[PDB]
Amino acid sequence: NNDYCSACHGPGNFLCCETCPNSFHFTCIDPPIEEKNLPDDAWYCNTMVDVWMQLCTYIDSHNPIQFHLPHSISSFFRGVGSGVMGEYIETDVLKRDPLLLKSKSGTPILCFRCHKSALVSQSILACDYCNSYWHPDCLNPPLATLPSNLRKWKCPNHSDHVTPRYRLPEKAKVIRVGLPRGFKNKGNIVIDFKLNFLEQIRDNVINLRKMVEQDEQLCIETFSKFDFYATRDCELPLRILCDVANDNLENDDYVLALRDLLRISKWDPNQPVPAPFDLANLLS
Amino acid sequence: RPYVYSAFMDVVKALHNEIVDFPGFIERISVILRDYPDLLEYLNIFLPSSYKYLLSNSGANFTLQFTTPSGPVSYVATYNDLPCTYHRAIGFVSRVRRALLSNPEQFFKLQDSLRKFKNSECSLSELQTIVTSLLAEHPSLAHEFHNFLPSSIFFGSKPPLGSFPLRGIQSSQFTLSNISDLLSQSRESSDFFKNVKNVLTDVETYHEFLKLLNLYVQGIIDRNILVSRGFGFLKSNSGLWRSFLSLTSLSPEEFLSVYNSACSDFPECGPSYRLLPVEERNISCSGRDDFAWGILNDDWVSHPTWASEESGFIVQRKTPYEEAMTKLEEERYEFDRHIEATSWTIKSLKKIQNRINELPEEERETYTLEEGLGLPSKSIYKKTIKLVYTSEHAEEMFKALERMPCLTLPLVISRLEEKNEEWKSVKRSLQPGWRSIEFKNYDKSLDSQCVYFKARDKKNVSSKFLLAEADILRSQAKLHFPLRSRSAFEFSFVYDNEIVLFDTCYMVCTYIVCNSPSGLKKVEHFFKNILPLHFGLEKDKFSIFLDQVFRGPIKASLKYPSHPDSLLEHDVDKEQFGYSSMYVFFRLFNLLYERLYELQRLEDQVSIIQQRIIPNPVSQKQKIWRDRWNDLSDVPDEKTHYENTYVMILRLIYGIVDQSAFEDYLRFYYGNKAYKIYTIDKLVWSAAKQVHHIVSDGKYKFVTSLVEQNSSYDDFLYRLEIEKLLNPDEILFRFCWINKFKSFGIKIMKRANYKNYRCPFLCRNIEKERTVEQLVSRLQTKLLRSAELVSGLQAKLCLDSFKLLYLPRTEDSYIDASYL
Amino acid sequence: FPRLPVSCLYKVSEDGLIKDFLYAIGIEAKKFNNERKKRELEVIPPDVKSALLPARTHPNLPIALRTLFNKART
Amino acid sequence: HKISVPDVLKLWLVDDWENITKNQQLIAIPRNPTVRAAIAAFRESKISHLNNEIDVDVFEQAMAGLVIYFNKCLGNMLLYRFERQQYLEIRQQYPDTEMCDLYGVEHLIRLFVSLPELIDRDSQSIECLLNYIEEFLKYLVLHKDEYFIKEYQNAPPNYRSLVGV
Amino acid sequence: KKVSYFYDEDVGNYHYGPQHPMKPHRVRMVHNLVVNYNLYEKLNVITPVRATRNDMTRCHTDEYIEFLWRVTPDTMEKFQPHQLKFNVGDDCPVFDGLYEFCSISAGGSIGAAQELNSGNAEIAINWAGGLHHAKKREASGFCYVNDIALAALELLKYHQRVLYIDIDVHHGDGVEEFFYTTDRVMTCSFHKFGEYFPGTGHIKDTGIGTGKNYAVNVPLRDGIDDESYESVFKPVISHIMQWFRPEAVILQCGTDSLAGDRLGCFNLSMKGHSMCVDFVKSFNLPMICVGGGGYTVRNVARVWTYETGLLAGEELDENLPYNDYLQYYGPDYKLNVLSNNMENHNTRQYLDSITSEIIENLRNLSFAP
Ligand SMILES: [K+]
Ligand SMILES: [K+]
Ligand SMILES: [Zn+2]
Ligand SMILES: [Zn+2]
Ligand SMILES: [Zn+2]
Ligand SMILES: [Zn+2]
Repeated sequence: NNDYCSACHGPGNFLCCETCPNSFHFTCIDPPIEEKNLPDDAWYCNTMVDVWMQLCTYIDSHNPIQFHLPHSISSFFRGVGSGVMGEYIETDVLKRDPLLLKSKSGTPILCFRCHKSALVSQSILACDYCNSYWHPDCLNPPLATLPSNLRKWKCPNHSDHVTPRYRLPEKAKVIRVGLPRGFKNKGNIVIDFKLNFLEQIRDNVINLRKMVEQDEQLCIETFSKFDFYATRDCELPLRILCDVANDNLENDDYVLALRDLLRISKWDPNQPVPAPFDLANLLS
Repeated sequence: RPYVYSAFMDVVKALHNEIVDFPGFIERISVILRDYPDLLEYLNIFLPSSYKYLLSNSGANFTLQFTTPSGPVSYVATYNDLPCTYHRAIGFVSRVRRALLSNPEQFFKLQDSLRKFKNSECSLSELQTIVTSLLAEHPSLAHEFHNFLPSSIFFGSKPPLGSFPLRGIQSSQFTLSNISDLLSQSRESSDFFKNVKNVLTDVETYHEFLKLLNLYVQGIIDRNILVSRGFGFLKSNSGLWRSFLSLTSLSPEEFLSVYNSACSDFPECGPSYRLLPVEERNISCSGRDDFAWGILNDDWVSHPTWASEESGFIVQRKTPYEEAMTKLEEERYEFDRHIEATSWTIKSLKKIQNRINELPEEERETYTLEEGLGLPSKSIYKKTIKLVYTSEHAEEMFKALERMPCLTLPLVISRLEEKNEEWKSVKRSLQPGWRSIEFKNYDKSLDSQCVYFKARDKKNVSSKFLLAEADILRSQAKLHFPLRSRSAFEFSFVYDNEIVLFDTCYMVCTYIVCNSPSGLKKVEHFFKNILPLHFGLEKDKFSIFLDQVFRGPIKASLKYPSHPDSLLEHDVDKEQFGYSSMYVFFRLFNLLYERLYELQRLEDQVSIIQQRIIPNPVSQKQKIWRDRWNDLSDVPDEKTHYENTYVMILRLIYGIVDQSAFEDYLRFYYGNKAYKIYTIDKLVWSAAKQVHHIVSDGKYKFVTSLVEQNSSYDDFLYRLEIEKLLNPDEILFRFCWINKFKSFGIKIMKRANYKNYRCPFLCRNIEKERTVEQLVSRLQTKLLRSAELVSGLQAKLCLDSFKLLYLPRTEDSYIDASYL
Repeated sequence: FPRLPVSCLYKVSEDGLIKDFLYAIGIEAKKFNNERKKRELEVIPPDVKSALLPARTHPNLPIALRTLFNKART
Repeated sequence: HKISVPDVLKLWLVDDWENITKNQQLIAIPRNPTVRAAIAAFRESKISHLNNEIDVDVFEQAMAGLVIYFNKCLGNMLLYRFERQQYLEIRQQYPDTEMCDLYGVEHLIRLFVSLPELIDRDSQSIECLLNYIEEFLKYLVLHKDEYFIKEYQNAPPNYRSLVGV
Repeated sequence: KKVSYFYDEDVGNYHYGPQHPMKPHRVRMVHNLVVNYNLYEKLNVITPVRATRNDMTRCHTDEYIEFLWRVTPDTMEKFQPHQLKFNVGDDCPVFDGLYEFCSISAGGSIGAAQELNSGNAEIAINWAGGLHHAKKREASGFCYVNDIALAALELLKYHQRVLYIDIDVHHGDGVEEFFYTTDRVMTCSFHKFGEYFPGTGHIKDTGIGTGKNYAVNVPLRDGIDDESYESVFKPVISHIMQWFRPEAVILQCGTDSLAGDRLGCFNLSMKGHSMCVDFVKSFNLPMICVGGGGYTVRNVARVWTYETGLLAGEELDENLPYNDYLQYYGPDYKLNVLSNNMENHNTRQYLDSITSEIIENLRNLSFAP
């Protein structure tokens, strides 16, 4: 025999055959029975509409098969192919090492977001639809693992993550839209020495002095405020506490916490609210 | 150091822009200027009178002062959050007014006394003395008031016990300034689309941004998806993003709220929930009532995935010394489970018998029982009888048990007890072997690294890896600071400890003296001459105490050496140039220095790793207590544990100890915390194989001989290395040395891979300077104080004939100040 | 007779796209600004539903809340 | 031989292919309009041009033969493997019903489409057959709310394990 | 004011299979220590009233609770198609005395909830049952009956809000699916997301319906140490207590998050696991602490014992007394459990990003219209 269903090419519990040796899942077989045929099986060994209905009645004696599609309907859109047991696969998403330092085109490999290499956080990722690298820790959902090295990956900086699904007839062309405003669509668009080295050195020196003066003036204005920064930012919690303990309804940030409390106990609009201290017996 | 300066400046900026309070400034600075106690002590002059750093032991322990307490340095990057503080205040006043309900005048005195402090009329230390007076009987309240004080604010990324959060947090994306780039970068119609094409230089990254804008135009996405999907396009330009946030009228206190929700999804259920068919949503659970169908999810299922490892729990491989404690545990379980089951059954049947034999004697003879006697758990009773009683013959023994449970009950109790004693006898005689396998495999099961580090570290100490890392660090700094990167110093090492710096060289030449019987007329010439050229050593105490190695006193004593006093003397004090083979030595040497420094700092907790194995009195019933200091060979007799580990490394080097004995020695003392010494033999082999390269190979011997001969003259060195080009095949580095801080430093300068260069000029003509950065500074100040400088001249290249074509009428003219 | 909703790819020009975007976003921004201004002056009835509907950041919530909490308090 | 298919039907066929052979979804087999109502609904709309009598007889013959024939291929070759299990259950809930009374036109266009292949064993009748095949196709696509479903059903959790998942 | 402890002595004698990782043995080991430490004079030990067939159908389907009741290992060809519809048979196997085990676990936790509901216990323990994988219509990952989703419903009768924290190494997914659309039970779980068992538990799985933003998932990487865990654990639970404001907690203290586990990936220790219990205990809410995972039985037996004495308010010495399984406890016969030196994979970047995202989702009830 052969160890694959003679209809769907699948593994599992086979009803084999004695005379015409094939295999059927016994529900991929002829009219499904349920299972359980221990004796010999012998699975199907044995000019007008008149002759065409004789074709209809002659289709009986030929050992059922799965349905796939014709060659014209499956091979019609872009990036659509069948599997090996006739299932739908995407042939445009096919074909990992965590620490990469330089590409084979001899360029640095630095994250696109923080600009640092695969040494700050142990691993980097390379896009298959771009020339950009990312740290899984920088994407915003952060990848806890890494994808497989057989399916392609797509960095955050594409619009394919927002264009819904359209499939292309695989022999369409690109229509050059000459219409210089107001064109409607839904995302299916393509788009149409001095040899001065002394001047460069002087440039760089004066730019550096510019930067130094900039931060030298920043620290002049910042460092004279420390005395009030410290005071307010460090006595804040006691001022909040003095407002709450005295029940200052004018502190417009107190009543917003009180509204959080009304919004947690899921207040019913029918009862009257309680005094601001008595709502605080939600907390304890 | 460009990163440290830029980080300081960004934290000062963020304090000014109010992204960061005074706590955030203080703590991020503490984390930036930690190696620079001179700078922290300098900064202390500006800080307010009560908020100053408190450095101790030259800067190994500092704790900022506050108004009421002091507080020690932790780091998580906290921010501020006002709702949390209002909720804590509400809760605390709740509890306080609930504790003092008896007399309504000690919450009055807490009300009209925080008010005074709020105006100005109290102080921290004046208010606190009344708060600690009222909350005197309640010691759990006065301990929550200490969270509303200036000290709990500073390092507060960890909430106390029974308290809501103290601060807020956010990510930082590896910035030395722990400041999120969602608040830094985000706090004309020809001005926007001109720039975006400069920033987005890749022409298929620009197109992908125009398509985002287009599907905004068409109606597919809203404003928020547009402003949150575009952050990851143009945010590394604090002007482009701030422009875009006004071109769409989106204020930055709203982009923060909407950023997370609006870059992706399979939303409103997430990647792993499916809606059930309407037919299934009605399968009936007969015990629920009104309430539980109107609480339990019936609509949405999630179900057990496969991304290759998720149906059934089938976890990864383990070390061969955890496949032997699992097996031991399984054997013990088999024996114990059979014994305990049979004992349960014996006890239960005895209880049944003591109720059948507590009746008058006339009914005992046929007092009957059901199939499982009365036991609510007859599975145990069934399985034990099927096991003991030869299952093919257990059936009748069930039957006889149910009809005459006054004749069969003792007859089967006795048989169960006999079989039980047999099992216990077999068990007691195998516990020796269990203990003896447990004593082997236990220690290297809390130590996974004795298997994996042996290859991880092998990839660490390569040449190709270390060179690739130098190159990527160069190209990473050539992008954050395009102006202040020519003062690069990729790697800056600080060799402050000379008692470890002597031991590193000691070990690297002690390896060579024994393992390779050649050189030693050049391997000592290296260590005596070349290393003090780079490293700023005394060169006379060094080459005295370094001859405790080259001539013997070893292998019979093999002690820890005597050290010189002040091996180090006290801008770049010495610069040299060298190719890759010397860079690799300076990399391996620092690896070894860091290893021995870690090892020397370990020995302070070696007193609490030895308390975890203090005897257990109850195990002094003569079971194992097989003490671990009996498989240890002769332990050295030096002062402290670092010297003993050093003697043991020397024994491993000399061949008087193999790896197993050495690792067992390490595990006894330091626990699993000394696992980078396990491969310290191949490290020293690598360093000693480099030192044997700077001295031979017929190509690098010439470079080192030149370095030595023009060392007697700074100008001669940097001219022959940098403006005359003897280069064989390599990269060019420049190693510096700063005595006052003992800092080393490496920096790429060139390559050596084209070149039939001779020279433009005559190096005698430009002779002034000492260093090379002073040469560059002199050129700069000769250009700034110039008397004329014109650069009109331009040209163009001839395609496939790479000559210059100077376009006419264009000229260049410089004139120096002294000419006129 | 219905046909495919996406039959081909279209080439576009960058400048017509840019002028389209600037027009659309100017319209939306003009809309949102007057929405902001009208929200700025609302009343949020005083004693109305507890656990109010508005967002937390609403310039007139903290007077509704103030007057109803001063209602309930004595 | 070859028939022409409205590109809307190619898109729909490939969507069904992916939806069942990859996303594990099902058509809710008891069909509100079945394969038997959807042939009478075509006959009673096409009969308005039944002028000549020989054409009336050929049309009647073709329609009857093709309904009874679709009943002889719904078990053989109009199902993907992931659709065999759902077959058994209905064959056990409706024991002796004709199949061209439960299944619908989602499964019937699969038979129209797959018939330059099955026709290889040729004077006139094949042409008049394929003609009504094409007119039926474009008569179905015009009535996209009369002969087609509004959702594919989620294959139950217990269902997946019985077929090979 | 005395921690009510639930133990039925018959539990240790149930046995899954030949070398199955799950050993109910370990609840017996625990009690041994608990009984020799002079602990059980401080607790309030109670034998659970076993759960009937009518309780377990308050969350499971009748054709399932009535299949576990009748299947046996001998007559398992008369139920041969029923062990695919229900998932029993090969990984959640058929063993001698299955339904009595389910009765024991379920009745213990339902009794704990009943004990809390009346003002008699403020904490209530049950190590026999914390089975958090069991689905309403089938068995999943060594669990058959979901006892937590039966104690939660009984808790949801005097308490408005109820919180379920899950510190197993696996995702507690049945308890999340049972409560995925309700704003009354918030299910928080710290798990190892990756190519790991349940397959579920993304950070984006966060509720539906009226219970949207009420499911919290914290996906970690393997090797997390005791300090990284505390950094990611303490603020999340403090924020949940500030916003959700629960009324009673159900802590599931699974122990494959510990070092040296035959199925876990984490790297915690006895103190690194006890800081969670100690922190959640500090809020003064009625708690129920139940068992869970844990497949290296010598470490489980000692950690659950330490925590039993921790909740009870007592201090246990570091040396194990004389007990009936002392030779399990290795050399040195100590109470502690120590960590590997295995490498951590959770950077501070990862942990800060996911923590701030969770707090974003948690704040979104008063920060939204
Ligand atoms: K929920
Ligand atoms: K968990
Ligand atoms: Zn098949
Ligand atoms: Zn990054
Ligand atoms: Zn990309
Ligand atoms: Zn688990």
